[PDB]
Amino acid sequence: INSNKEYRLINCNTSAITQACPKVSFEPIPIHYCAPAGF
Amino acid sequence: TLQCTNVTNNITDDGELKNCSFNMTTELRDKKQKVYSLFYRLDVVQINSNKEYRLINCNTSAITQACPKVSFEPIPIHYCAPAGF
Amino acid sequence: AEQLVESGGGLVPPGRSLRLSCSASGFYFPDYAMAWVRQAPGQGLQWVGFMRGWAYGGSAQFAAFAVGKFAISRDDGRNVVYLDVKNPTFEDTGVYFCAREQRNKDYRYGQEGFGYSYGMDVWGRGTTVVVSTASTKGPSVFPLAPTAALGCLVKDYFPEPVTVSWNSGALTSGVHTFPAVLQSSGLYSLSSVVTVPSSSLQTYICNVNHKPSNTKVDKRVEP
Amino acid sequence: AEQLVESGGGLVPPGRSLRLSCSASGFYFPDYAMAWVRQAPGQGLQWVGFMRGWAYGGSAQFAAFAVGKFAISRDDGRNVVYLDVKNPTFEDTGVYFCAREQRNKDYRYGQEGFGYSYGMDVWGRGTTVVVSTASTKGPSVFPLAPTAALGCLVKDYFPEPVTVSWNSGALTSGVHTFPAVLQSSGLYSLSSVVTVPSSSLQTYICNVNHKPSNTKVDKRVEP
Amino acid sequence: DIHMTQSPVSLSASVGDRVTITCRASHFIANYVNWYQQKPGKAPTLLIFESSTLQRGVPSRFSAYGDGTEFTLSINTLQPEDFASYICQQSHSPPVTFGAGTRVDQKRTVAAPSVFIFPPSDEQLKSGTASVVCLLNNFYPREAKVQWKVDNALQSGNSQESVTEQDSKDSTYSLSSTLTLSKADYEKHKVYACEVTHQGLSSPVTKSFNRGE
Amino acid sequence: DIHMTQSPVSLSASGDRVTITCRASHFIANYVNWYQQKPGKAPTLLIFESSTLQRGVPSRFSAYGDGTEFTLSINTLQPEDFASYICQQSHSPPVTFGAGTRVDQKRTVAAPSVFIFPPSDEQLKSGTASVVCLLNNFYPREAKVQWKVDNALQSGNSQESVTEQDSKDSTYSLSSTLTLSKADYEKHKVYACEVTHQGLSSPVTKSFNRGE
Ligand SMILES: *[C@@H]1O[C@H](CO)[C@@H](O[C@@H]2O[C@H](CO)[C@@H](O[C@@H]3O[C@H](CO[C@H]4O[C@H](CO)[C@@H](O)[C@H](O)[C@@H]4O)[C@@H](O)[C@H](O[C@H]4O[C@H](CO)[C@@H](O)[C@H](O)[C@@H]4O)[C@@H]3O)[C@H](O)[C@H]2NC(C)=O)[C@H](O)[C@H]1NC(C)=O
Ligand SMILES: *[C@@H]1O[C@H](CO)[C@@H](O[C@@H]2O[C@H](CO)[C@@H](O[C@@H]3O[C@H](CO[C@H]4O[C@H](CO)[C@@H](O)[C@H](O)[C@@H]4O)[C@@H](O)[C@H](O[C@H]4O[C@H](CO)[C@@H](O)[C@H](O)[C@@H]4O)[C@@H]3O)[C@H](O)[C@H]2NC(C)=O)[C@H](O)[C@H]1NC(C)=O
Ligand SMILES: *[C@@H]1O[C@H](CO)[C@@H](O[C@@H]2O[C@H](CO)[C@@H](O[C@@H]3O[C@H](CO[C@H]4O[C@H](CO)[C@@H](O)[C@H](O)[C@@H]4O)[C@@H](O)[C@H](O[C@H]4O[C@H](CO)[C@@H](O)[C@H](O)[C@@H]4O)[C@@H]3O)[C@H](O)[C@H]2NC(C)=O)[C@H](O)[C@H]1NC(C)=O
Ligand SMILES: *[C@@H]1O[C@H](CO)[C@@H](O[C@@H]2O[C@H](CO)[C@@H](O[C@@H]3O[C@H](CO[C@H]4O[C@H](CO)[C@@H](O)[C@H](O)[C@@H]4O)[C@@H](O)[C@H](O[C@H]4O[C@H](CO)[C@@H](O)[C@H](O)[C@@H]4O)[C@@H]3O)[C@H](O)[C@H]2NC(C)=O)[C@H](O)[C@H]1NC(C)=O
Ligand SMILES: *[C@@H]1O[C@H](CO)[C@@H](O[C@@H]2O[C@H](CO)[C@@H](O)[C@H](O)[C@H]2NC(C)=O)[C@H](O)[C@H]1NC(C)=O
Ligand SMILES: *[C@@H]1O[C@H](CO)[C@@H](O[C@@H]2O[C@H](CO)[C@@H](O)[C@H](O)[C@H]2NC(C)=O)[C@H](O)[C@H]1NC(C)=O
Ligand SMILES: *[C@@H]1O[C@H](CO)[C@@H](O)[C@H](O)[C@H]1NC(C)=O
Repeated sequence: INSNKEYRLINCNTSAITQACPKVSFEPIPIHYCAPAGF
Repeated sequence: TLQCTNVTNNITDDGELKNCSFNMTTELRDKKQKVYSLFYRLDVVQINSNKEYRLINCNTSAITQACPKVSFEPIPIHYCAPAGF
Repeated sequence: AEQLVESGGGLVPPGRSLRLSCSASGFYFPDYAMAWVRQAPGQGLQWVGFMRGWAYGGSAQFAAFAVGKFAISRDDGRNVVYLDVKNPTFEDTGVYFCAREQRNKDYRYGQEGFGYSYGMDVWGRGTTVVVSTASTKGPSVFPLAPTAALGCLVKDYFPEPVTVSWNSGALTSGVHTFPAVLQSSGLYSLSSVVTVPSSSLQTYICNVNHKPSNTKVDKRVEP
Repeated sequence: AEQLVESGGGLVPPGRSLRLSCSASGFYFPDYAMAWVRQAPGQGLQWVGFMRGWAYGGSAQFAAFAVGKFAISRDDGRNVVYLDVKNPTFEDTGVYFCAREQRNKDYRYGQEGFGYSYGMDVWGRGTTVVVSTASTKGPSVFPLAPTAALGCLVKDYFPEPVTVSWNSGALTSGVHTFPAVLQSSGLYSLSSVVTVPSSSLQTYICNVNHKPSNTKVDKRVEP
Repeated sequence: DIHMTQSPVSLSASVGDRVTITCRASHFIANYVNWYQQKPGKAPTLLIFESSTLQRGVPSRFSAYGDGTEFTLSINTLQPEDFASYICQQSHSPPVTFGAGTRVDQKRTVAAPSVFIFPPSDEQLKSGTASVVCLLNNFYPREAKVQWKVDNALQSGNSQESVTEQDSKDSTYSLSSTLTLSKADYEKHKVYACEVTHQGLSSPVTKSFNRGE
Repeated sequence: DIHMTQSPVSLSASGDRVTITCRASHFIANYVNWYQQKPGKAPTLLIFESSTLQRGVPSRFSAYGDGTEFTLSINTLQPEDFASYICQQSHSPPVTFGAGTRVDQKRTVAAPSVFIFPPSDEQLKSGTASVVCLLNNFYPREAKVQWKVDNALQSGNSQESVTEQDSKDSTYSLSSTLTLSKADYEKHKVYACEVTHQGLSSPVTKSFNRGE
């Protein structure tokens, strides 16, 4: 953002920020996709 | 708290329009920003040098503004019964 | 363009309170805070008081002598600042400057500190108030009896100016028209001399003209 | 009512540590912070240290000389403040004031700033400590050999006071009983004179009485 | 340290005058000064807390103000009990620093001192102490100087001085500078002079005596 | 109060380099606005905030400082720069100004054309005995005027008017006018104006008498 240079974060004028809670995974899981019956 | 003055353009309201300057912060939590705005007398109230007033809800209840994407139109909606009735 | 017009009076009797007027032009006037700096004649600048902009409160402080003796009041509806001199004293005879405050390149004052750091860019003409019971009058022009020189004391007029011309401007060689000094009465005493060589002491008529009172005294100089 | 009682000793030998006591009355005492101001005799006030109220932490700071040399301790169970003078020096001979702190009209101190701005309303009587190895004694009253005058030097007593009466109060014309000055020993040397006209130099017996040691010296004055 | 130099040092006026006391600083203390009153031999008394505001219980004849550094107390008007010592004291920063004070007497006639000198008695010689007493009485103003001589040696430090307060019957002072000496230099010296300079005196008055005389 | 003692009081140079030092009584780290008032005119800010050039002021000026004792410098002089230059703090209310520096041109030390004048006798008929003491064409500024009325050193009863810096020789001209009355015009005789100047070797005592 415009002594030594000082920069913040690019979202700090656009959007809020969250970090991931570290307990969850990030794996794409092999999931079968099934139809409701009658279809 | 607010720093407000009576407007000066015409006489049809002469009052009621308060050029309210104020301190505020901004995006950069570390930053400030005191601006001025014009408010109708019904949205504010004074508090007891120049007079200073905040907002009537600021000792009673929180305040939200409407997100500007929605409409405000009363819609012609038919009201239907669950069947068996 | 962005100009400041000081007015409010000349000769005032002491005790009789005074109204001034710092008439502005050229810019959006409640952007800027206002201040008053007086100056006694032949003296340094003597700051009186300021007044903040309304966004800074509209607050008006003063100097130490100006506590109680003075009162600032601005009017954004006219873009003018009135100064109230209640109980004027002969100490308060001086030229009264009035100036605005300057925002930065980002068009702002200082956040921390006092707030006002960028000086007073536009200075007004300054109004001159004499706190005395004198009157508007023509001068008592008297010549000066004497390479010698000679002169005419353009004494006891109000107001400024006179215009002295030696033999109606036919004599110019050595004219040192000194600035007018006031008196305890408050009347202008102007000195105007000319180095006339002592072998020639023509008839030198100082042809003064006090056009504020239309007083054109044509005083011949004689030893 | 709201009164402060300073005590803790008179003559103390140097090095032998000292306990003081600022006994309070009249008000709810841990509302107010406490402080100590000493004063050498014939000198200005010499602030020693304060101690905050417990709601402000109960924190106690000091002056620069009082760093290490002194120790404040209050007791709200008795409404008293003890001051600890460890290793007293002869420099520390003086009258010891103790005062409270004053809340505002809203019954509060200052929020920002230091916090304490409303002064010390009630001042105690002040205790007087002499840091010396002297003793409680009757005075060595000696008269003064001479309109002249004469006198009696009420020298070397402890403690205050004596009461000098010239011919048991039968002589009063011109009595200037000077205040008692201490010594390097710490003993009171009081001067008491009377302007006796030199034509009359009766037998003038200064009838002093040091009632703390019951020492009533009746010294006749002779040239 | 932030030091208070309180002006003036002494002051003289009369019953129903206007008194003004200016106390400055070394730094910016914008309004943090408590204005005190200590009558002699008594406790202090706050008069103007926070450099501008009247203490409740203090009468309205007092008025203090300032600028940020150089503060000023004013009194309109004087009362005959107001002849006390008035001390400015900052409340801006620890440590607490006090002012110079102003011991105020009454403006009156400049009175000359009743200057006297005294030999010690010979039983006080038998005590050994040669207390050479230099009496002054009924002088106005405060401006007095006492100079000692022992065989024309300008003595200093060997004297203990005691001065009366402001008088009631004529508002003057009386003084007793007592030259504390011993007997060996009482008899080892002769010329025992007390030179007294005062404003009511036209000259330094040098009262004198000798060994036993 | 925080006082500005601006140094020097006057200055004399000719395309020279000028340097003006203005100190303080406290720590004002960069809060001084540097001013210019030409005589009979308005002020003009030159260096705001003790180091930064005002837009519209030429680059020949340069101010700086330390925290207490600030210093303006000029490289180089221009013939219109002979003005009064005032330092002024922006650190604390109240506003305090500097001493100023009335700058003339360094030149030959010129002696004054010293003259004394009796008032005219119709000005005696006005009663006012305006004893006029003329000086003309002197350099430098260092001039002293001493009055004598029957060898009584008069003070306060005189009104003095001095010309500005000259164009044709950059000297000054002076008129100290001893304002008196007629009763002491005729009640006294010896009417002397003693004038001391640097271009003068001596205090020049021009004199006249009652009517003479
Ligand atoms: C509530 O109070 C606020 C707080 O001030 C007012 O906001 C001001 O609104 C006025 C409306 O006139 C604004 O004034 C205008 O500013 C324009 C912007 O120019 C500025 O910046 C340029 C460079 O970008 C500079 O050169 C210039 O000097 C200014 O600093 C100006 O261009 C306008 O001036 C022009 O027209 C005027 C006459 O109208 C002429 O005198 C000028 O010479 C020039 O030709 C004008 O000055 C002002 O900037 C606003 N200030 C702020 C802080 O926002 C609100 O309007 C007020 N509301 C009400 C109802 O009173
Ligand atoms: C948004 O926030 C900004 C920044 O905080 C505000 O700007 C301040 O506005 C206030 C208005 O009160 C100004 O306050 C005045 O301060 C003066 C003293 O200044 C000294 O101390 C400050 C703080 O240490 C220093 O910055 C400064 O350099 C000086 O050393 C006081 O003297 C004033 O009080 C005077 O008037 C009152 C009555 O009106 C009297 O009772 C007092 O005795 C005294 O005479 C006053 O308190 C302040 O200077 C401004 N600037 C700052 C802090 O930098 C905006 O106003 C605010 N905007 C909003 C709320 O809309
Ligand atoms: C937990 O901590 C809190 C905070 O300190 C304590 O609350 C304080 O409790 C004390 C108890 O004594 C209170 O002191 C009392 O104040 C009463 C209110 O009067 C004040 O205000 C009036 C004006 O409104 C003034 O005129 C007056 O001077 C006081 O400033 C007084 O009325 C009480 O005094 C009466 O009794 C005392 C002796 O009991 C007599 O000497 C008096 O003459 C009078 O008859 C008393 O001074 C104090 O105000 C409380 N402060 C707050 C903020 O609440 C809690 O008590 C404490 N709890 C425990 C268990 O320690
Ligand atoms: C409720 O909140 C208030 C604040 O909102 C608290 O009050 C503060 O308490 C602190 C305790 O640390 C005080 O801090 C002290 O500041 C001194 C510096 O002095 C300058 O600034 C203060 C604050 O403006 C002025 O009042 C003062 O006159 C000066 O201008 C330091 O010097 C002190 O430190 C000293 O001791 C420490 C050790 O304890 C040493 O290390 C230091 O070297 C030094 O000797 C101290 O830090 C502060 O003054 C108070 N007021 C404020 C900020 O307004 C209340 O205590 C709090 N109450 C609660 C929590 O119950
Ligand atoms: C607000 O965020 C926007 C988006 O990052 C920044 O705007 C521009 O971003 C593009 C892409 O990086 C740059 O090329 C431009 O140079 C940015 N504009 C500027 C003026 O730098 C914008 O900078 C952000 N503004 C603030 C104040 O945070
Ligand atoms: C808090 O809000 C209440 C409710 O608006 C205010 O209390 C009263 O409000 C009515 C209607 O506006 C007024 O007529 C009364 O005068 C108010 N009472 C008081 C004591 O003001 C109340 O004022 C608000 N509190 C503050 C601090 O503004
Ligand atoms: C304008 O503000 C003033 C401030 O005193 C207030 O009295 C007044 O009612 C306001 N004007 C109008 C027309 O409401």
